[PDB]
Formats: sequence, C-alpha cells, structure tokens
Amino acid sequence: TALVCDNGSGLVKAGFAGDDAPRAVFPSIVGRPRHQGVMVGMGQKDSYVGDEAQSKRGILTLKYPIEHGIITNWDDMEKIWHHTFYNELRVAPEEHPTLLTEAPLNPKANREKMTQIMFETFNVPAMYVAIQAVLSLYASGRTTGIVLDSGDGVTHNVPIYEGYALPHAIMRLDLAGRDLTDYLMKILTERGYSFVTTAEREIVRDIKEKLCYVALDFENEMATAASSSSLEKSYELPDGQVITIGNERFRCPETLFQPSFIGMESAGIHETTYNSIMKCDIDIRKDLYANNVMSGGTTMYPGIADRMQKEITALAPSTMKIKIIAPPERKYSVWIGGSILASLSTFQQMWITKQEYDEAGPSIVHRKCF
Amino acid sequence: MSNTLRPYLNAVRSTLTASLALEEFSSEIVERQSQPEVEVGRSPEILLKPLVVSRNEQEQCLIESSVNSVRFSIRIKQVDEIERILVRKFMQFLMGRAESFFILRRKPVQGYDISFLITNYHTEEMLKHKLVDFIIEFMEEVDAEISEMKLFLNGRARLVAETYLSCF
Amino acid sequence: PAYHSSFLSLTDVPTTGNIAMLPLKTKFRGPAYPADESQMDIIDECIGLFRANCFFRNFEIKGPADRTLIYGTLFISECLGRVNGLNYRDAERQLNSLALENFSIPGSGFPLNALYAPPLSPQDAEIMRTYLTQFRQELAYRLLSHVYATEKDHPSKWWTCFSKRRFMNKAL
Amino acid sequence: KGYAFNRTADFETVREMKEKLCYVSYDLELDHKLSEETTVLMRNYTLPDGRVIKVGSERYECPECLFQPHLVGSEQPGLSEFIFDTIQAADVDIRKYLYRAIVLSGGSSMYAGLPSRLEKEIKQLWFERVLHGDPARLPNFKVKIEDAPRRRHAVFIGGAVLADIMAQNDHMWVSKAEWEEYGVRALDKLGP
Amino acid sequence: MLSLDYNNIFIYELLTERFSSENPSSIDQVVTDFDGVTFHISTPEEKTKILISLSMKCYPELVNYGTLDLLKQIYGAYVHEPEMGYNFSILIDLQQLPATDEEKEQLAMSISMLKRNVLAAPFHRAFTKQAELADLARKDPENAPMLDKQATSQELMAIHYRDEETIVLWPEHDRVTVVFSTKFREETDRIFGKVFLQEFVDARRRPAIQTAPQVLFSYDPPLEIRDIQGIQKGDDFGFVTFVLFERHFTPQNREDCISHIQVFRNTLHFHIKASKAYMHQRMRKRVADFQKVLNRAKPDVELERKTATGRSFVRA
Amino acid sequence: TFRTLDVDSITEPVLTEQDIFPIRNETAEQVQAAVSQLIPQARSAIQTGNALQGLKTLLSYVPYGNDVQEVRTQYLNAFVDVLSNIRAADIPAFVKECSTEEIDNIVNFIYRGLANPQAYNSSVLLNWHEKVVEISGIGCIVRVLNSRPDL
Amino acid sequence: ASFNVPIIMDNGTGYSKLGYAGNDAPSYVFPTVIATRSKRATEDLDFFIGNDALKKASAGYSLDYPIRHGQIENWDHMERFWQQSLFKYLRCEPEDHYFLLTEPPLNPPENRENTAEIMFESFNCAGLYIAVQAVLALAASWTSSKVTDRSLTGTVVDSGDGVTHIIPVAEGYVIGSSIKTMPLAGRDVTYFVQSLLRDRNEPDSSLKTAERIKEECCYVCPDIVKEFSRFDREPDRYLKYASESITGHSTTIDVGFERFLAPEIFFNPEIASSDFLTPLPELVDNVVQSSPIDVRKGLYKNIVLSGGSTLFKNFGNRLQRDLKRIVDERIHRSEMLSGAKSGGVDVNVISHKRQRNAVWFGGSLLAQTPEFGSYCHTKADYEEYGASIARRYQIFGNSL
Ligand SMILES: Nc1ncnc2c1ncn2[C@@H]1O[C@H](COP(=O)(O)OP(=O)(O)O)[C@@H](O)[C@H]1O
Ligand SMILES: Nc1ncnc2c1ncn2[C@@H]1O[C@H](COP(=O)(O)OP(=O)(O)O)[C@@H](O)[C@H]1O
Ligand SMILES: [Mg+2]
Ligand SMILES: [Mg+2]
Repeated sequence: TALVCDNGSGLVKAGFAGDDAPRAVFPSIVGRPRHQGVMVGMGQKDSYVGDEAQSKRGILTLKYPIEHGIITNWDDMEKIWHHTFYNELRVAPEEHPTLLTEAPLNPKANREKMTQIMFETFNVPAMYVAIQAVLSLYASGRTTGIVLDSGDGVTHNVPIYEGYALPHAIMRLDLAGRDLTDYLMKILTERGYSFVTTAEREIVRDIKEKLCYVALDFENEMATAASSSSLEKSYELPDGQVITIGNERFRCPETLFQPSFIGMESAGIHETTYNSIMKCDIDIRKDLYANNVMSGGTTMYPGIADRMQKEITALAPSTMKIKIIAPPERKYSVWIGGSILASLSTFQQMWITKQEYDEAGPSIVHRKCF
Repeated sequence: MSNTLRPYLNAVRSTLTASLALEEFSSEIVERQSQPEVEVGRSPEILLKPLVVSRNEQEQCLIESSVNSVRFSIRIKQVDEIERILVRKFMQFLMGRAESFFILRRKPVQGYDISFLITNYHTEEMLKHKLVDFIIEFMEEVDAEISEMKLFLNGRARLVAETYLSCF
Repeated sequence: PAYHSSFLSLTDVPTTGNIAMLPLKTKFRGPAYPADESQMDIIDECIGLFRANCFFRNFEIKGPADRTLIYGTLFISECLGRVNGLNYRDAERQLNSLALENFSIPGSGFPLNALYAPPLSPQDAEIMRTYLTQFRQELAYRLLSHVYATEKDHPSKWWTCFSKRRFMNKAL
Repeated sequence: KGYAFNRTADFETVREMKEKLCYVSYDLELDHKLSEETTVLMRNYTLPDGRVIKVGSERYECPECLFQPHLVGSEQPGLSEFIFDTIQAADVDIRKYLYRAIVLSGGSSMYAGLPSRLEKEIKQLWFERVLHGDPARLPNFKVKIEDAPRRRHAVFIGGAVLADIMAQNDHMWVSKAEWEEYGVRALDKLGP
Repeated sequence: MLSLDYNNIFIYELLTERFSSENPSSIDQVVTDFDGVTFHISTPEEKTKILISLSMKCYPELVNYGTLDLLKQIYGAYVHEPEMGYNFSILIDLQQLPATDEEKEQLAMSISMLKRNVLAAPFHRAFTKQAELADLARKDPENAPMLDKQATSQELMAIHYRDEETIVLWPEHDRVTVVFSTKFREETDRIFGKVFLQEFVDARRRPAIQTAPQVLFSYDPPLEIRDIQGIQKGDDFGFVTFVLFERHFTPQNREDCISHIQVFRNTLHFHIKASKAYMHQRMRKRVADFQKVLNRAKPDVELERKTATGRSFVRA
Repeated sequence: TFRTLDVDSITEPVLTEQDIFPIRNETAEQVQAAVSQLIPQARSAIQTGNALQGLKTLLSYVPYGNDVQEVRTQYLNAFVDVLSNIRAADIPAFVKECSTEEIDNIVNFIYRGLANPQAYNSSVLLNWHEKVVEISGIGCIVRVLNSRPDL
Repeated sequence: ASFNVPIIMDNGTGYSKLGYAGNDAPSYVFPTVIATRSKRATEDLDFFIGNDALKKASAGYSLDYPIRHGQIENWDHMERFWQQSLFKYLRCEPEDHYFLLTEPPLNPPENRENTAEIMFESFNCAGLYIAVQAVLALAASWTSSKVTDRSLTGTVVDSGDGVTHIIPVAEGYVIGSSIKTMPLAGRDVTYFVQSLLRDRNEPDSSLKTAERIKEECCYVCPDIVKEFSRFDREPDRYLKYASESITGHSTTIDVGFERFLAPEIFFNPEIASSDFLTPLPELVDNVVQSSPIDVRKGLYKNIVLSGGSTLFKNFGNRLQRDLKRIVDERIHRSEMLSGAKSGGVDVNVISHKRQRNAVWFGGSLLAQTPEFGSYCHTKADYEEYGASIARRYQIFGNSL
C-alpha cells in the first residue's frame, strides 16, 4: 500500500491506496493564539492544526498555508503534513510511498518544494504528484471526458480523450469556495450581520455549505425571493442567535456563473467548460459533451448539475446530448481516483523513488510527473 | 490471426484441453517428493502417449502428457534467415521471463522453438481455460509479431541509409 | 557497536521499576544521591554519548543503568526538538517547562513499555516520578551548556542537526 | 539472490524456511534439469516480517552439503560415503548386519528424499568400490535404511526406554555421594 | 549515436589534456582502432615529449598512392622516424606547442584524425587528377571519352584495406567512382547486412536524397574492376559503388567527403550491431504484451497491505 | 565418481508397456496378411468413387505392434489416401453413423497422419479432426491420449 | 587465439574502467551511468554514457546506473553501455579481440549467462573471460610482473561504489566457502554524507557535492566519541567547502562530523543499515578463521586493499589495528590456557600505488599472459552450447 494525500486548499483528504474513501479529512488550517495566555500549564500549545484549530478557533487566528492551489507558507504546510502522517493516519511516512496532488498551471517551484519536503523532511521511500482532474476521471470509471474540478481555492477544466490529455485546452480559474465564502461575508453584511475574523469566516463557510444552492434561472429566482418569504430560511450561530437569509442563498453560488459579482473579468464555470471543449479537436468534442464530470466541494451545491447542463446546452449546438456527471461522492473524486491510481501495477513503475531523487534533486518531478 | 491457422489451432486447442486433466501425484521412485512426471519419465505407466498436431513440416506441436503434468512444445514458421534469428531471440526473451509466465519452460525441448510445462499446481491455482487461451493466442499472434519486427528492421536500415547518404 | 553506560559497572545501586536511581550531580530538588562534582556521572555520560549513539539502529541493554541512559537519550532528542531558534534564557525556561510537565512513566503512553518494568508498588511509582523529574530537569539544564557553548542567542547547528535523529526509531 | 538474514533473530526464520521447503535431490542431474530448464522448483516463502522471498535451486542445493560437505568448506566425505567407509571398516562377519539396518535419527535426517538418496548412493558406492562396475552381483547386495516417522526424537524416545530399564538399578547411576568423594573420577562408570 | 566519429576519441581527449596540463605525467598506451588499425602513444625519452605511432596492414599500398607526401604536408616538423612494429610516427614536444588554445585544439584534432589522414591520399590523388582530366575535357570534349577510358585503368587505385574489404577508386573528367568490395563474415551480420545493403541502395532511388552520390549495388563486380587482383565474383562479396560527381568534392566539401566515404562500411557494421539492441527492445515490449494474456489466467484475489520494504501493514 | 552410476535400472526393473497393455494375440505374418487383404479393397473403393465405403471397410481391422512398422505405415498410407478422397460434405453424415470404436480408430489414425507432414497432407486431417471432435466430443481425444503406444 | 591485444572492461557500480592489456593505465575511467530519453523510432540510438551522460541531465535525459550493489539489473541499458563502450570509446571490432569482463563473487548464474549472449550474439566477440574481480586485485599488488615478486596467498578487501567483499586466496586458489560480503560501500557513505548535509539544511546536498566531500574532506578516526570530543576541543576540525550549483552559481558548505562519522560506515555498519551488522575488521577475521589452518598466517600477512572506497585517509591503519586487536586477543586466550608464549602472527594491511583500479591492472596483467586465450570461452564454444557455457559458478563449489 501507498498513502494518497489530496492536500487541497481548504480540506486535507488523506488515506491509503485501495480504500473506499479517505479516512483522514480535516481543515487545511494552522491556528495560533491571539490572546494573553494567563493560566500556567493548562495543556496549551504554540499552534494547533485541522480539527483542533477549528474547535479552538474563538481564541486563534486561523490561516491556510495554501491559497489558489499554491503553498504560500511551507513551515505551516510541513505542520499540516506532519499532522496527516503522525496524528491523523498514524503512520511512518518512511514506510509508505505517497501520491500527492496539485491543480494544473501551478508554479514549477510548488512541485519542487513539495517533492523536496517529502524526501528530505518526511524521508518518504517514493512519491508522485498527480493532476487533480486526471485523478477525478479514474473515479468516474471513464477514460474520456472533461473534468470540471472546483475546490476551495481553484477551479479547473481538463479535457481527456482516450487517456490523452489536451494540455493546450486546460483552463484554470482562481475562483472557488473561498471566494464564495468571502462574497457571502460581503453580502451577509447587507442584511445586518458582520463576519470579520478568520474564526467568523468558518461560520459563514458552514452557512454556505448548508443554506446555499444554485438557481436554474437566476433572474426568476431573484424575482421570486424579492416577492415572497418562501426562499428565506435560517441558521443558528455558536452564540445561539439566529441568522435569516433569502436571495443570499443563490447569489453566493451564482458568482461561479457570473464572476463579475466579485469583480473578476472571466467566463463563468459553464462557459469556461465550453471554451475548453472548443479548444479541443473537432472529432473529440461530441464525447467531451457527453462526459462533463463534476468534482470537488464547490460542485456540491443543490441544482448546480441541472444549471451546468442548462447553460452548456445553450452554448453547444442543439444536435447533440450534453450530459453532466455529478456523483454524490464527487466531494472526494480526486482522492478516490488517487486511491485507484496508487493501486494499479504499472503505476508501481511510475513513482519517483528515494534513490532516484538523491541522484537528481527536486527537478526529477518535472521529468517524471508529466 | 486465424483464417489460415483456424483448422490447426482448433486441433491444438481441443487436444491441449483434453490433455490438461491433471492431478496431484507424488513420486513412486523418491519418498516425500512430487515431480512433473512428463519432465522426468522414470515411471512409464503414468505417461500418456505423445501427440503431434501439425499444419506443415515447419509448423508443429508436440503434446506430452502425464498424471500431473503436460509439456507442450512448438515449431513456428521461419521461412527465411531473418525470421530464424528474430524467432530464436524473441523466444529467448520470452523464456527469460518464464518465472512470471508460470507455464513456460526456461529452455525448449530439442528441435522446438519454445516450450511450455503446465503442472497440476497451475491447473489448481490458475484458470486452465485461460491457460489454453494464452497458448492459442500466442500461436495466433507470434507470426504477426515476428513479421512486424522485420518491418522495424527494414525501417531502421532505411534510417541509417538516409542519415548516412544525406551528409555528403 | 553502540556505546553503553560506564555505570553498568556499578553494583548495589538504588532502583525503581528497572530504572537505576544513579548518583547525580545537580542543584534541583529530588531523591537522587549527590555524585562527586569532580567525576563524570550519568548526565555527563548521556550527553557525551548521545551524538554518537543517535546514529546506531541496534542496542542491547546490559541492565538498569542502560535503561536510565536510554531514557536520557530519548529526552535529549525531545530537548533538541523543543530548543530550536530560542535564546539561551528562553531555552532554559522552555526546557525546564518540558522537564516539569506531566509525562508518562513505564507501566502507563510510554514508548518502551515492553523493555521497562512497571513500578513494583503504588509507592514505587511516586519515587520513579520524583527521580525522573529531577533527572530530566538536570539533563535539560546540562544540555544547554553545550548547545549554547560558543554563542548565546541561537542554538549551535552542530547540536540542532540531531533534532530528527530519532534514537532506535523511538521517541517519548 | 540478494536476500539478507544477518540478525540473530533471522536464523530461526531460515531454519523454518529450510525445514518447510528444502529436500534432498535423488538424482542431481535431474534436479539440475528441473532447476535450469523449468520453473517447477520455484516456491514463495513469507517471512514473519510479511516479506515474500523466491526460492528455487536452493531447496535441493542447501541439504546437498550433507552429501557433499565441500559445499560448506569441509574436506570430510558426505553421509553416504561416511556411512559406507564406517561399515566397510567393520569385520567381515558383521558388515551384512550393518548394511541391513542403517538407522536414521535426528531432525537433519528429515529432509524429503534423504532415505531414498542415501540407500541409492550406498548401492552406487558399493557398485564402484566393491564390484568395480560389474552389474552381475549388484542385485545380491542388500541395504536397508531404517527411516521411522518418529526419528527426529529417537534419542529422547530411546532415553525414555533406557532410563526405565535402569530406574530400579540404583547402582547404575553416578550418585551425588559418589561425585562428592571421587569428583570427575565418579564419571568413569559411564563406559570406556 | 546515429553517426560514428571520424577521429580516434582517446587520442583527442589525451592530447587535449596534455596540451593544457601544468605537469605532464608519463604514458605507455597501445590503442586499438577499426579496420585492424592500432596506435602507440608514449613518452619514450621524456614526460615532455609524446610519440604517436600508427600500425596499419595496408600502409605499403597507401605509400604507392602518395601517402608520405600528404603526411609530411599535414604534420610538418613533427614527423619522426617510424617506431618498431609501426608504419608511421609523429613526435610532439609539450614545450614546443602553438601559442593559442585554438591552434592547440586543432593540433590535438589533427593528430587524433591520423587514421583518416593516412587513408586520404588515394582520394586526394583521384580528386586532383580529376581536375587535370576536367581541364583537358574542357579543352576538347570529343577527346574526353579516350582520356576517361585510359584513366579507368591507368589511374585506378585499389586498397585491400582489410581482408574482407577492397576499396577501388578512379578519376574520370566529371567524377570519382569508388567501389567497396564488401563482406560480412559473421553469419548474423551477413543476414542483417543483406537488409542494410538493400535498403541503402533503395534509399538513393527516393526523391529526398537525389543530391547524394549515385549508388549502385551487385553481388558480379562493376565492369571496370572485374580484373583487379583480389576481386572475386563468386566469393560472397557485394559491391557498393559510389559515383562522386564534381559537386561532392568541391573545395568547400573535399575533406568531409573523404572522411565520410572512408567510414561507409564502419557505419554499416556499427548499425548492424545497434539494430540487435533495437530488435531486443522491440521483442521485450511484446513479451510484456503477452504477459497480459497470461495475467487473465490469474484468478482475482486481494493481496495483504505491505510497506515499501515488504513488511506487513496493520491499518484500513 | 559414484554419483553418475545407474543402479536403479538393474536393481529395480520398471514396468514395460506390455505390463500395461495386453500382448497382441496374432503373429506378425498373420496381421501382415490381414492388412494386405484390406489395402486392395481400400484402393479399389477410390476407383469406384465409394471412398466412404473404402474407409468403412479399411477401418474394420487395425494393425498394432513395434514389430510391424512396415505394415502400420502401409495402413497409414491407405488411411490418409482414403480420407483425402472423401468429399468434405459427406464427413458429418459418416461420423454420426460410426461406432465409438470406429471413431476412436479414426481419431487415432488422423493423429498418426499429423505426426508426419512430409508424407501426409495435414490440411485434410485437420478438417477431419474438426468434424470428428465437433460431432463426437472431447472424449475421443481423451481415448487417444490413453490409447496403446504401438497403435 | 588472435594476436590482437585483449580488451579489459571492469564495469563497477560507480565506475567503468576500459582499456587494452599491457597499458600503464585504463584508457577510460568514467561512471557506469547511461543517459536515456524519457517518424522512425530512434530513442534507443539517442543515449549517452559515462562523463558524456552527466552532461545530459539539463537536456532532459533520465540518468540511470544499470549496475547497483555490484550486480547488473538492467540488461537493455548494459547492452547499450557496452555497444557505446566498444564503438565510441574503445573504438574496436569485437570479432578481432578477446575480452576480459568482471563481476562480484556472489553474482547470479543468470548474470554471466545474460553477459555471454550479449557479448557473443549482439557484439560477436572472438572470446570472453568473465573474471573473479578481486582475484585480479591481488595480482595488481605485485611490485613487478616477474615471478619472484608474486605473493599468491593474501586476503583481498575490495570496496568500490556498490559492494565490499573480502576474498581469501591461497597459492592462487580462491577459497570460495570463506567469501564474506558487506552490502555497503562508497555510495552508502555518499548517501550518509548527503543525509548529514541535509539534516543541517546546508545550501547544497546534491550527490556530486556529497561525493566530493568524501574524496577531499573525509578520513577514518580511531573512535567516534573521542573524535566528536576533538571537534569540541579544536576549532579548525570543521572545514568550509566551496560548491557550484547545477544552475551555475557559487555556494559555501560547512563540513563537520561527517568527516569521521561517514567513513565509520565500514567499522560500524549499524550506522548505515538495519540488515548488516558485522564491522569490517571482524568480517576479515571471519574470512581468515573460516579458511584452512595452514593458510591463516599467509592470509593475515598480506591483506590487500582494492577499489576506490578503501582510499580514505587512515583506513588501512584502522583496519590493521582493529584486526591485530581481534587476532592477538584470540592468540592470548590460548597462551593463557597453555602457559607458553606463541610466535604470534603479523597482520599487514597493504595499500599500494595501483589500489584505486587494482581489478583493471590485474585484468591487464593476467590478459597479457601467453596462455590467456585458453581460459576464455571462444565463440566456437558458444555456437555449440549457447549462454549456458558461462552459467556455472567459477569461485564457489558446484554440485554435479
Ligand atoms: N455541500 C457543500 N455545499 C457547498 N460548498 C461546499 C459543500 N461541501 C463543501 N463545500 C466547499 O468546498 C470547499 C472544499 O472543497 P474541496 O474539494 O475539499 O476543496 P479543496 O480540495 O481544494 O481543499 C470549501 O469551500 C467548502 O465550503
Ligand atoms: N580518495 C577517495 N577517498 C574515498 N573514497 C574514494 C576516493 N576516491 C574515490 N572514492 C570512491 O570510490 C568509489 C568508486 O570506487 P570504484 O573502485 O571505482 O568502485 P566500483 O568499481 O564499484 O564502481 C566511489 O564511491 C568514489 O567516490
Ligand atoms: Mg481542492
Ligand atoms: Mg567496484
């Protein structure tokens, strides 16, 4: 067996190759205390990680070491990787190969420092870095399709035909669930409620995860909410006071379809998907349209697959069947497909090995992981 | 490939599948040991008669058979000296991997190009209909594999000719 | 092979579980018998051997003196994990806080609970704790005189490199 | 084959592997043929580590050092030739009775095919060194290896017999009262 | 490599070292080459002075074709008395070198290039005599056929340069023709060499390389070589002919053309060897295809989870 | 040295094939006469265009023995010549009307034919093998594996 | 045999030494590495080897070492390495020449079989001798080629990049029952130096920089707890090493206790490995005490060092003193039982001017012998028996 560590922007998802689901799933967060530590002893720590940071958050500044799919803080990312191996999986990393993941069109140095820390800090026997959307296609049981993967920090489209990726047609969009959380803080402020701290940003992320959804027709839903109580419903804060929201439930996710709501000049996730299909060669487009694969937590909204199908049907010619594949397990499809890949016998020859890293340095990743 | 080979490979399939009625059998000449009896020949009552299936004087099977073991050996098409070299070396790479193809011999029997030993243990631990499918799919394809290797050899002889002759 | 405690050559030594409560030079309060200030004791030995011993991956224990040297060796690896980037004064207060905080004894999350005996009575547990707290406070204070030997506001890199050299693949 | 077993705990692992997988070749050129021409001798063994090792010719090549001691650097003759040189040194009137009862004993007699190889190799050694390669008298040479199932423990099982035969004969044992007055000279009772 | 180097790589690297070196050590180095050629490199009297000597079985024939004149023109003041068992020799004194790194480099190159320089004299004799015949044929185009007919026999060079190759060449007013009377004695190289010699001649019939020398092939000899001593029409030789026309030995191109034609049969011999490594990778790729046809006879069972060293694992 | 001396071949004589298979109850000249009566009938049935009756009559007796290779090869020459002269459309109707013992003799002698392609046309023997095994099943080859070695 | 000079190829785990019999050095000494690519197919022509492969990592070629722990394990890469050795560097025709090859004493029957088919079918050499490698390193130890200078009894300790093996040879015969091997040599001490630079987070811990720190900075001390203490007592024990990066800029590395702790891998292999535990002086004792009693004085009197990883400063002196301690403690146990003093035994560990390449120099000296072509397999043997001709072990006792 091998570890699979889908160290994403918002959640770390980790486990073993051949397991049905990740057995470690926790916030990609390091928390540090922001207040006067007056009582001596008390089981206090210099910093906290994951669910320990998320449960102590009222006294912590919380920060993610990863933003837009890029590691911004390597000292806290080592702290998170240590938490995956020693606390959350309870393994020696020197005993197990590790499949890591990243989004396409990342900085070269991200792959290099990620391989260096795995071999030099965690002393790993072997490792690989997979593209997250390529992993998500194994979890679909497919060898052709276009994968729309959207996590916490990044959305990307990767088209694959009969196991060949078309790397010129790959799209990245630095808009996903953290931008939607920040926008939900900005619009909750209009109904009466201010969320400001890194701890309050986790409350409004939890509001987004169970109140928000995608409208099939935004202007009809916006008019239906402007004229009735029927779209409005409520949430209870840790403090026991109640938040009621209405059009904020579908205005937040609509930013994926209308990025101008957060000031971005880009196509929405539907039109970015269509632009990726239209960058592919003309014979492959029919099979990409029939195989639009959804992935990552930002695809978990109610109605988003019905909306994505409606929007792509208006862009494509009417002469063909658009199909959106949105599994209920698509929350984990990158990890699921990493556990498939890490369990295949040809993949056992594709690992970067310790001996091979020691002979070549961290540049070995650019000439072995694509 | 099987329009020209079909009558021959049907006779090979049918008689290889009849021959693989194998069983656990310990030695009558050595105590606490078992051996593939077709490979040792020291007790003739548990040997079955050796059968030859043939398409041509050059394209032949020998099936040798026993209570616990079958040895299957083949002569393959080699109509020119390029094919004699290409076949001999391809069978040497294929028999060099015999531990991972568990039914291969490491050496052919004399006058044959490749040989297989299917033992009782292989019929217990592997799907024996997929063993005879592997034998017949090997016999169906090896002539197309070897002919494609002499196309690759022709293509390289052109590569060095054009590279050489274009730098005057 | 690895280096064993010279104090394995001592006899009729006081003991708890199967730790030896060896003669100790110290100014901290506790049960340990005062050593000679002029001679090496188990902490001058434990720090002097540590940076050789932490490279070996095989060690056969001759008696309770080596069980004491091993607990010290594992605690020097903890100290060199705790000490990094600190001033000498911050390191003294951090490593005394580490030495004093509630830790597992053998017979309780202890990493070597197969090689160490449980305390022989409900009272043997208290003498084992009051010895190990005094020992590891002295062991922390003594180590700092070596890692801050040449400079006082940053730990010597010639000692911080052993911070990941996990003795026998064990840690406290 | 690139495996390593240098730890003091691993000697019992290869002892159990030997004891499971090794056998004595009855015919060396036949086992070399099954070894070099075939994969049939190949076997997998799982160590208590969970590691798997592949073993082939070593299964017959390991216990061959009993029949060919030069394989372990010894200059002594192997089992068959050590037994033959011993019987052939006995007086003419008793050689037949020694050949008709070659009794095997101890755990290192338990390799599969060892009795078969030993009987053959003594017939074969009498054919070389007594008959000088003339077949005509070989059928008249009778040898019998005694190869009982219990023979790993024959020393214990025979000790449990002898200890009963002398249990009541208190004078047969060297006594504590005899040891404390004669010292080591008390043991001069225990045969020549 | 797709192409052979023309020079002896050892002599080039050794002289490039010693021409730069602050403190030359002694040497005593016999060095083999292709076509049975051999070199001796040594410091026989001082560490300061290197003697390089060439041994070559056809050197007496090459002297008849103006070789000593060309070797004196190339190596100049460095020429030395031949060493015992060697045909030609050059002495280089490490305190007497040229004043620049680029003159030193082209001297280290020139001495490493010595096997193709000793063998170049019959080609320079053919190229310079073709220029005489070209000028005479330019003077009287109706006399030229008789000049070419007499030069085909009176100006022919044959070199029996190894026991299974004769190179035969002659000038005519518009060309130099060179015939390799060529053979492979090792039987697998004779079998692969038939494919190499066939595809070599068929390559020249394609549009992409019409700029090359004309090539012809047979296995009786070309008409004008049939009565050259040591050519034999039943003796398993093939005969590769190159017609170099005036454009193939123009002044910008003579030395590259000479270097490249001498290495003909050596590139063919090398590629007949390297083709086996190609066939072996072609073979073991489809041994790995036949694995997948046997793997479908393995019944599907989950293996227990193991760490990278193969030790058993106890989680999930 | 002693290791290579074969003692087993003289101290423990192994079973012979006639300990497994019963001795032929006919002399060499008696079977050679019985086949020499059949071969002319088998040849004559080709000339009248009744090669199906040529096989049915030839197949009524079979020679066996290590002392009779000359008449066994003459019988095999006639058998392959008869099988080569039957039309391929007649084979299914003929095979279904053969006894289990006649089928066992057909599949035995097509096997003796397939062992010698420089004498015998394998293409017709493989066509007969396909149809005999299709109609009568795998057990007819199992009876050839188990059959006597001097057939 | 042919009258042409035999060709000598010592293919080590780290380095291949290539040359002709009778020369005063190898013609080439370069890494046993191949640089390989990772409408006609030519990617098997596109490779490089040795020093020219090290230049190709920046051009996107994958480097590999086809020999690891002494044994060839990639026969595609070793065939391409040999064809490029023969046709680029040695610039020779195999049909004209006899070859001397080498491999470790343990090496599989499978490796000598695979070697013989590449040499006789791919290249078609006139004949092949696959030599027992450290047995050649005994012959390189002579003061001259003359018969009166020969010492046909001695232990040889060979330590290269991949494996170290101790071979007892007496009267010119190899006592194959007494071979000992330690799976640790010059590469494992580089990985240990590299690991220590990496633990200090030094600016450079590339493999070339750890290698160059062995060759220049490392040495063998008496005892690592005394030497750690000397690195407190004396300040110039720490060196500063200047290194240039792959992307072409300067760096400076502090080099510390790895100077003595990294060569200690031979004298305490529990530093390197879980799987091998016996230190080299005890391992040489086990070779001589398993060897026949009449040759033990001769085997201790001449302990020849061989291979590059024996060249550490003070290595032969540490081996001699620690083995002399083991040997005299064993002799004194016997003097103290018997009540009479022995004659003792002199333990001499021998470092010599050809120690760096002793296998190649021995191969050159032994291939110069008039008899040499009779010890080779000729291609006429291979035409009858194939690669099975090379399969039987030369050094060990064979059954059958
Ligand atoms: N049910 C949901 N509805 C809406 N957003 C969700 C839902 N579940 C998770 N998310 C959001 O998805 C993001 C986490 O998705 P994930 O695929 O794990 O991202 P990543 O891999 O980049 O860390 C967060 O912004 C989270 O709030
Ligand atoms: N002066 C030296 N001191 C220590 N080690 C050295 C020295 N010179 C070379 N080495 C090391 O010796 C090894 C190469 O030795 P060599 O005999 O050529 O090995 P091999 O034959 O197995 O390839 C490498 O690890 C190299 O770095
Ligand atoms: Mg993500
Ligand atoms: Mg070496």
